Amino acid sequence: NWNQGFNNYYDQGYGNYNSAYGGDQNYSGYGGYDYTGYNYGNYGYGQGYAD
Amino acid sequence: NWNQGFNNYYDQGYGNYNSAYGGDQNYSGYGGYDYTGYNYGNYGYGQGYAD
Amino acid sequence: NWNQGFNNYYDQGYGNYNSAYGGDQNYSGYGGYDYTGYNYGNYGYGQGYAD
Amino acid sequence: NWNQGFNNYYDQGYGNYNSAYGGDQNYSGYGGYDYTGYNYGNYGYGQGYAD
Amino acid sequence: NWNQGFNNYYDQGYGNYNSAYGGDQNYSGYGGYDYTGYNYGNYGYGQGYAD
Repeated sequence: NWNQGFNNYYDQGYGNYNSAYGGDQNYSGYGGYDYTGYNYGNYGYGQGYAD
Repeated sequence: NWNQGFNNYYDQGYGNYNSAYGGDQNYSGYGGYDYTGYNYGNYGYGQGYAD
Repeated sequence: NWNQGFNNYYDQGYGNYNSAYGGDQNYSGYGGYDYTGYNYGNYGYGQGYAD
Repeated sequence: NWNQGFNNYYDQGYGNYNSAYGGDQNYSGYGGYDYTGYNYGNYGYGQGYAD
Repeated sequence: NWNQGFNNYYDQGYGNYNSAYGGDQNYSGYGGYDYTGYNYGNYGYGQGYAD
C-alpha cells in the first residue's frame, strides 16, 4: 500500500505528480519561485549550444 | 495498490499528473510562479542555439 | 504501508511528487527560490556545450 | 509502517518527494536559495563540456 | 515504526524527502544557501570534462 493523495489545497497551494509505471522517471526541469532559468540541453541528436 | 487521488482543491489550487505507463517519463519544463524561462534545447535533429 | 499524503497546504504552500514504480528515479533539475540556473547537460547523443 | 506525511505548510512553506519504488534514486540537482548553479554533466552518450 | 512526518512549516521553511524503497539512494547534488556550484560529473557513458 503506497499512498500519496488525500491532500487538501487552499488559496494558491498546488501539487504536481510526475510518475512512471514500469520505467524510469527523469527530472531535469525548473521549480520554485523567483528564479531565472536558461535551457540549453541536448535531448535529441546533435548539440545544445553551438559556440 | 498505488493511490494519488482523493484530493480536494479550493480557490486557485491545482494539480497536474504527468504519467507514463510501461515507459519512461522525462520532465524538462518549468514550474512554480514569478519566474522567467528561456528554452533553447534541442529535441529533434540539429542544434538548439546557433551562435 | 508507506504514507506520503494527508498533507494540508495553505496560502502559497506547495508539494511535488516525482515517483518511479519498478524503476530508477533520476533528479538533475533545480529547486528552491531566488536562484539562477544554467542547463548545458547532455541527455541524448552528442555534446551539451561546444567550445 | 513508514510515514512521511501528515505535514502542515503555511505561508510559503513547501515540500518535495523524490521516490523510487523497487529501484535506486539518484539526486544530482540543486536546492536551497540565493545560489547560482551551472550544469555541465554528461547523462547520455558523449561528453558534457568540450574544451 | 519509522516516523519522519508530523512537521509544521511556517514562513519560508521547507523540507524535501529523497527516498528509495528496496534500493540504494545516491545523493550528489547541492544544498544550502549563498553558494555557487559547478557540475561536471559523468553519469552516463563517456567523460564529464574534456581538457
